[PDB]
Amino acid sequence: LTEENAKTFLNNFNQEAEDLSYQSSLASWNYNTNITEENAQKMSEAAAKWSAFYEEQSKTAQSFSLQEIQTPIIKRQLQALQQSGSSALSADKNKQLNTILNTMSTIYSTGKVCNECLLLEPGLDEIMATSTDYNSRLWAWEGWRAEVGKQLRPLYEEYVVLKNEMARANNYNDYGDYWRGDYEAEGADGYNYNRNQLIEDVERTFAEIKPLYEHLHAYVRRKLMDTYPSYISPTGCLPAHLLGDMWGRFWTNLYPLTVPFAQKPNIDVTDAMMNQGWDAERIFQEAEKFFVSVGLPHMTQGFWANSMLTEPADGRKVVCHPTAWDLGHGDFRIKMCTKVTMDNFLTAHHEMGHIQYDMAYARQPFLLRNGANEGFHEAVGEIMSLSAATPKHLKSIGLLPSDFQEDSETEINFLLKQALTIVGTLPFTYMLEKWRWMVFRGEIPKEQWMKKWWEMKREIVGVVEPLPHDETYCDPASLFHVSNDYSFIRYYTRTIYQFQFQEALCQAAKYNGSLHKCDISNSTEAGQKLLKMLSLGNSEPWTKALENVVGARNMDVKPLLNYFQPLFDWLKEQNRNSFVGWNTEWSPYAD
Amino acid sequence: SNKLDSKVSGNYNYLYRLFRKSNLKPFERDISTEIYQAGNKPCNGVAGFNCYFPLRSYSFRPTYGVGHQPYRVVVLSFELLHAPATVCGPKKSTNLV
Ligand SMILES: *[C@@H]1O[C@H](CO)[C@@H](O)[C@H](O)[C@H]1NC(C)=O
Ligand SMILES: *[C@@H]1O[C@H](CO)[C@@H](O)[C@H](O)[C@H]1NC(C)=O
Ligand SMILES: [Zn+2]
Repeated sequence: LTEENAKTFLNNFNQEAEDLSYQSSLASWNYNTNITEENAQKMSEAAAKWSAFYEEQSKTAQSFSLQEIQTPIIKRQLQALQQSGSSALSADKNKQLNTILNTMSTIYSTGKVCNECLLLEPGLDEIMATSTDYNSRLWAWEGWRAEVGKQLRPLYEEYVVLKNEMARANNYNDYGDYWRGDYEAEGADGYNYNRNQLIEDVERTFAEIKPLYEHLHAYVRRKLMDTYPSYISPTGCLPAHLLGDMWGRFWTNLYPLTVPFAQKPNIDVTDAMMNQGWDAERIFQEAEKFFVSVGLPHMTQGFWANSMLTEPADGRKVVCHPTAWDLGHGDFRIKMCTKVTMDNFLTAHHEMGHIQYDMAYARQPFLLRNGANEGFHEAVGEIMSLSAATPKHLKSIGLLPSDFQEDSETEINFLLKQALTIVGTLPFTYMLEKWRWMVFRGEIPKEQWMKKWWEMKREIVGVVEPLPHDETYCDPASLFHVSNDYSFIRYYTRTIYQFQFQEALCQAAKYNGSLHKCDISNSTEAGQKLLKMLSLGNSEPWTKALENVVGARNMDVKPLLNYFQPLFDWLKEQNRNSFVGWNTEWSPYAD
Repeated sequence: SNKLDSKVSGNYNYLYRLFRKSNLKPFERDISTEIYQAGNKPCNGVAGFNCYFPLRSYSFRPTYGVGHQPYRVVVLSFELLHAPATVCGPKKSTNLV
């Protein structure tokens, strides 16, 4: 019986992965720290063999079966072994696909928007924050999508049909089913999940949050009329050029124009740390004591001596990208473009938070070298990042004095920009989910692909374009996550997973106060439950990964209203002097 | 002692063994080159699929963790056979008045 010989090939593939794949991660560790012209060559020589040796085990993967496995430990250990990919077809059309993705990337990297001619640099978001005139910014707005929408239209959907051909070879419906059907669960009678039920599973999650959203969408109609009176409909929709972002997923730049009380803005950390002397080397030491005082194990000693935390000032070419590196087997390393700012402080617990999840599957082999699925990897990195803005930790660290008492409205301010960063982003991202869940199937015809993405934008989001365009536009393809090989549903799945993780954040440390002001520290008995859910990893299915957390095995976004329980009862007496509803015929360009 | 016996170019000279079908009783050795037998299969004599030859090697790196480090293990063993004892330990202190 070859059940233990099939087990033998698993750790035989890892021993040729602790020296082949671990140096290829170490070579990629070397490159984004040190950019030379010969460092990319052994990067490309290792990363190609990283795929090709994984293609070498894909030739012998289809010699064995999948239903001859009884025990559940190898049931998920072997499904990642037989993942072939798109290797069954020849080089007639797969080799042409990468020649489409490079010319779609050169126009997005070396793109110029001018007749004031600037790159896709952070300055792209700089005119959207400070400048308020439309006539100096109209040519930068329409000429933005005049050089992208006509360009990337006849090259995008030839990239999708190639994965829709290979989806049924992997027993998937489409390429969205490679993104949405990755939550497999097999086992007993209550363990079996089939793929096509997440479409209904995502509908009623926002049905309980839509009364929160229209309570917040009528919140912003009162004061932006004082800055643009002749553009915005009174009791309806909104134009497309006043969103704080070119797609309206970053509602952070507009926050000085949507602040609750102008008498006191939010508290930053750049004024008082210049006095006590706590530079960039200091709070990361208190960030490690924030990670080990909650029951989680200590950091390695090589994390203190062999790591590069601070920007090297030796003429070094650094990418300045905050990214967590999973090397594995105790080679726990980090790089971050470190300064003292608040946006760096919220992500200070993000990529550093990933290493405490990388030690959760440090016992786990190379085939399962991620979280329990693709969704819980980014959620636990952010479960401590949204709690890093807790004000009771900021008073106790010694930045504000003790006589500064926090009012009832002091919590309301930063939870609004918290609502505009994720909760305001869900009506933009959830329609983008049913964008690709219906254009990939084919119920909507060839030459009506422009208006249906806009029809989803007038009805659900309430955003109308102010200039008339033709059908050949690809404004939903204007994101480089959407255009290239990236999953965007992991951005929305990151929300609704850590929305329920903040529920188990309450009963672990025996919390009773307001849930948005949570601080898990000053408690060591919380950690005896935190080592229960992270020890299972990807070896157990995702239907068991929710049971040890909360006790319920269903999607519930009722803890989101428990996360903002002082914000809902406050919002009722604000915007009741308006009529709720939607008008899907208003347009600004009706000349 | 990873500070002294390793370099960045690859210290894979120390080899090891992961598995075999039988169970070695202690106090013997084997440098036998034996073929894996999964079932209804003959012996070919060369490597390939389902001919998993157990010549392996570790992945010694100087930065390779703090718990996944090389531990030079010396297991020192003491034997008696109801004989007059030869190996004596460290004796008592010697003083004279
Ligand atoms: C980058 O170069 C510097 C100077 O040569 C060196 O100290 C550092 O270790 C290099 N980075 C890596 C990851 O080896
Ligand atoms: C945790 O303990 C520290 C030190 O005793 C104290 O400064 C801090 O206020 C405590 N936190 C809470 C929430 O009581
Ligand atoms: Zn994230």
